[PDB]
Amino acid sequence: ARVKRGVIARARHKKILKQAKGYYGARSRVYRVAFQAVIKAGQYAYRDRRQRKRQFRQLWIARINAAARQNGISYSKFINGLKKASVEIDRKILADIAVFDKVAFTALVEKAKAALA
Amino acid sequence: MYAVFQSGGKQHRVSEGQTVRLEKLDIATGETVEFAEVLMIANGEEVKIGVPFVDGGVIKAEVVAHGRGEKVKIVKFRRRKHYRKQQGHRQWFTDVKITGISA
Amino acid sequence: VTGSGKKPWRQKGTGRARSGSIKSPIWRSGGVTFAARPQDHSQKVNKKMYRGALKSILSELVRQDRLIVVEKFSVEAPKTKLLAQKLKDMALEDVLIITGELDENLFLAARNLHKVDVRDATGIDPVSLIAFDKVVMTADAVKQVEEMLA
Amino acid sequence: AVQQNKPTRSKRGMRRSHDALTAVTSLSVDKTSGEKHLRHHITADGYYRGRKVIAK
Amino acid sequence: TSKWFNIDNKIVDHRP
Amino acid sequence: METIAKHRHARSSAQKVRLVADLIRGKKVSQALDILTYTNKKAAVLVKKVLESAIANAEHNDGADIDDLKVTKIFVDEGPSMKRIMPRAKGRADRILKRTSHITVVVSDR
Amino acid sequence: MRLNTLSPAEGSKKAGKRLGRGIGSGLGKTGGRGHKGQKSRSGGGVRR
Amino acid sequence: MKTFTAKPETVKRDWYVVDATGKTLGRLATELARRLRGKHKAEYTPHVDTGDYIIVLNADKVAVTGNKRTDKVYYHHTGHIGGIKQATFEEMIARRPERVIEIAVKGMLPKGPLGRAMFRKLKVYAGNEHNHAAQQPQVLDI
RNA sequence: ACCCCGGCGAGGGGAGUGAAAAAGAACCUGAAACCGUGUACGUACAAGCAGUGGGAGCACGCUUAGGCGUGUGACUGCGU
RNA sequence: GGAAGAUGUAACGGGGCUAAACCAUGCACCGAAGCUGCGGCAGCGACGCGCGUUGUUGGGUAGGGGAGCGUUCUGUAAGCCUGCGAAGGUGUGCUGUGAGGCAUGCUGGAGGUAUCAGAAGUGCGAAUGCUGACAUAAGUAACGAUAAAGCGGGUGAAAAG
Ligand SMILES: N[C@@H](Cc1c[nH]c2ccccc12)C(=O)O
Ligand SMILES: [Mg+2]
Ligand SMILES: [Mg+2]
Ligand SMILES: [Mg+2]
Ligand SMILES: [Mg+2]
Ligand SMILES: [Mg+2]
Ligand SMILES: [Mg+2]
Ligand SMILES: [Mg+2]
Ligand SMILES: [Mg+2]
Ligand SMILES: [Mg+2]
Ligand SMILES: [Mg+2]
Ligand SMILES: [Mg+2]
Ligand SMILES: [Mg+2]
Ligand SMILES: [Mg+2]
Ligand SMILES: [Mg+2]
Ligand SMILES: [Mg+2]
Ligand SMILES: [Mg+2]
Ligand SMILES: [Mg+2]
Ligand SMILES: [Mg+2]
Ligand SMILES: [Mg+2]
Ligand SMILES: [Mg+2]
Ligand SMILES: [Mg+2]
Ligand SMILES: [Mg+2]
Ligand SMILES: [Mg+2]
Ligand SMILES: [Mg+2]
Ligand SMILES: [Mg+2]
Ligand SMILES: [Mg+2]
Ligand SMILES: [Mg+2]
Ligand SMILES: [Mg+2]
Ligand SMILES: [Mg+2]
Ligand SMILES: [Mg+2]
Ligand SMILES: [Mg+2]
Ligand SMILES: [Mg+2]
Ligand SMILES: [Mg+2]
Ligand SMILES: [Mg+2]
Ligand SMILES: [Mg+2]
Ligand SMILES: [Mg+2]
Ligand SMILES: [Mg+2]
Ligand SMILES: [Mg+2]
Repeated sequence: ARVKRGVIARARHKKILKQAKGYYGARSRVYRVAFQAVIKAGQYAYRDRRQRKRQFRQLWIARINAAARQNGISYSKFINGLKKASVEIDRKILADIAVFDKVAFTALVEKAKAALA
Repeated sequence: MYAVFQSGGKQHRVSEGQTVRLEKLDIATGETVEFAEVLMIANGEEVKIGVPFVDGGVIKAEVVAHGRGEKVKIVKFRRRKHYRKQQGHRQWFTDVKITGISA
Repeated sequence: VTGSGKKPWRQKGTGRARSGSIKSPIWRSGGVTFAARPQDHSQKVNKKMYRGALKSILSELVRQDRLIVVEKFSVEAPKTKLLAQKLKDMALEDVLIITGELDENLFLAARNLHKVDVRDATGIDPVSLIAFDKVVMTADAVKQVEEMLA
Repeated sequence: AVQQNKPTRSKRGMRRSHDALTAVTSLSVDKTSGEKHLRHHITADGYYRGRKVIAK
Repeated sequence: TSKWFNIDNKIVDHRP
Repeated sequence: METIAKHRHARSSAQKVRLVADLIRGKKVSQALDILTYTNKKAAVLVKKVLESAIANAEHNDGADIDDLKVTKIFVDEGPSMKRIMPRAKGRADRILKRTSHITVVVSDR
Repeated sequence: MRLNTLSPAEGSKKAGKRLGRGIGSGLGKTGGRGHKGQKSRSGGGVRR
Repeated sequence: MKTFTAKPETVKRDWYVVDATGKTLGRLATELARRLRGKHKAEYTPHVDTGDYIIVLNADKVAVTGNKRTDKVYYHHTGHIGGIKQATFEEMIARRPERVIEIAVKGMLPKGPLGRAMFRKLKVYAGNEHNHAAQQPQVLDI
């Protein structure tokens, strides 16, 4: 029996364009270019999940370095002192304390200095 | 007053009466959960930090929601090598109510 | 397809993709690639397999009580009203009748009902035996069905 | 010569941004007939500077 | 048909 | 109240009549009559006919007043195009799209 | 037991190969034929 | 919880002033780059300008070590063909030295609108007088 | 039908028929490319497969007055 | 030192460095999709009753094997949904590992179809693929002999013709 592909092809193309909504020009209008754009978007989403973890760790590390250098110690000596004082506290959380509650971060600084000493 | 603890492979900084995203815990949807490992408590110019855990510092929580997160689409694509791959994923979570931080 | 074997244009130079026939399946109004031919769709069934299938059908019919056996089954006049009233008295609606002797009276009576079918024992077949809900027997029909299934 | 790629609708709007018409700034009114006309042109009925320049 | 500078010989066969 | 006048299959090019429409969009009606009277385009003549059709249309069928009428929406859509053949050099032929357009004006008082 | 309750035996109804129907079916593009040569040509191959 | 980001309208930008008499050009430029980028503030974000405004005084009295006073050659190109131009360190200290400081700091800074904004925050003065006393700039010790 | 603009036009708007004229003869439905108008946001010191991760601001809906959702996307890491 | 190249420095990636270079020793730290932690899925094997315990595996082209989604038609079906609105078209929300599925707003005005089976003209982005429609260059080239026109009056809604 003969099958016509109109409904199914329409549904597939509409799905791909709806994923491709928001792109510039033919990447959101033309189906071929939109399909090439969506696949690259998925690849970028994968690779940028991994890079999101990397970049957020880097940002926290820079903030800890800045706060510790205001407090009078380098980042590396601060971490070495923290590990000698045997705390398993996250760099994300230390960055949060460094932004919001300065006094607790200072307290961690003299604890790190005491563990180094 | 706030406190940082560790659960689900993360560490979270919470306060009194707080709604908190943990991952799925093997517990009922309406029951109170006891957290014993607490990294640090800060209460406004008096702080108690553990090495690595605070002695006597514990957390009262209330599991209020179980759920599945937002769907993300994993796309793998080797170009000119005729390889295409699609998969979906939703991650489980618990919403909890941090109701007590007792040192 | 009605057409000609003339090449639509020369092989090289014109800048178009090459073609050799107006009837190519790529082309619009061209032929079908693997066009169907009139074929036979019947299948060979072994006699023992068919008989064993019939035995399984009648056995599960007896098991689930869709099989009703009467000693005699006939009508006096070819009246579909009389036939439908008799099956209403028996409380049966979608019925396969099989009879020992082909009675033209009840056959013409049952010709017009599309939920009631009538058959001879040599004419029974698996698709109707499964399709019709209540299937009824005459005793002579039971005897000849039993002997022909052996 | 000829294009290597199709230009865009954005490019088309870029090029056509300088192609729009400029209307007349303001008309002039006859001091006698009160009819609007071009500046330094006669009126449709045949007036200019409030004086009959042509017949009919 | 075909373009004259493709049917031609001096400029089509430029590198023989 | 909105009053609509359309000229369908207008024998002109959509781009040119859009140039004239963009000239006269948003202005008050009598002013738009002055621009359309003194703009030197066949497009201007066509859309002037359409605009006076709109004004008399509102005057007869709605009874709104000419002094407060305003052309609030003008837009041209492309109409169907008539296809022709233009014979060129060396046997080749080109296709001429004798483009039309649909001109629309919406006049209103408020 | 009706006409819509009769199922075949398990493994009696293996589905046939459909060559050249997308990436995911595993038989797309070349359709199990490789790259060029008489084996991949239409009607190709050698005699017995 | 989400990681904090500095808000570009709520970030506080202070005014620091630095005397450049006898300081090493490269190490001064690194320190100024850290301050302009905001790497010294605990509320650092890489995508928001969070640094400080810096005034540099006596840019003509920077010191370089070795033969750099005469051997360090600055090259640039005018865009026209054959238009390469050289200028050594001593002749641009003779001509206009705020460009020496600015070229150093612009080389240390990131590239793009944000790096251009941080360079805009940088102020360099050749003499020992600045017009920005109205901002109460406080002295920084390098 | 009739009325009105319009060249005693083309075309349109009213009226009326009709369940429907968003069935008016270019006539069932009416997709996409393509072309427009209106609104929200962004854009005139800014360099590249135009996305993706982060994210300011703006606008609109909000129903624990809490943040959420949608639209946009300054700036930024990676990205032929 | 020997040591010279052709668009532009241009033989640290740049800035710049007399260490921010090199050698020797040490303690730190950053650093990958590696490893660990937490959670989820699937395959394979052992251990007791399709289930549970445990270990391990899961980049992939050509290719081999396994399991599925969807479309048209036939039976189930003179059944079921449907003018209190079908197919189709356009949005939104939810759900699955995916092909997908379900609900509903608007348009639409008459068909559609569960389940389990059966047959294939069963899934398209590519073939300088075929056919139709619509863009691009672009309101650009050109308006087809350089024998040539100007004015007055008429018609008409409008006259260089
Ligand atoms: N060059 C000439 C002569 C020509 C006609 N057809 C050709 C084909 C090939 C080469 C030259 C020609 C022209 O174009 O009229
Ligand atoms: Mg059919
Ligand atoms: Mg669109
Ligand atoms: Mg990692
Ligand atoms: Mg045919
Ligand atoms: Mg036989
Ligand atoms: Mg000819
Ligand atoms: Mg393969
Ligand atoms: Mg081969
Ligand atoms: Mg080969
Ligand atoms: Mg090939
Ligand atoms: Mg062959
Ligand atoms: Mg020279
Ligand atoms: Mg960079
Ligand atoms: Mg008419
Ligand atoms: Mg229609
Ligand atoms: Mg109909
Ligand atoms: Mg449309
Ligand atoms: Mg600007
Ligand atoms: Mg500049
Ligand atoms: Mg550019
Ligand atoms: Mg890049
Ligand atoms: Mg040179
Ligand atoms: Mg380490
Ligand atoms: Mg791993
Ligand atoms: Mg694999
Ligand atoms: Mg059917
Ligand atoms: Mg159908
Ligand atoms: Mg096919
Ligand atoms: Mg196609
Ligand atoms: Mg392909
Ligand atoms: Mg064309
Ligand atoms: Mg012109
Ligand atoms: Mg051009
Ligand atoms: Mg030109
Ligand atoms: Mg010309
Ligand atoms: Mg001529
Ligand atoms: Mg004349
Ligand atoms: Mg003439």
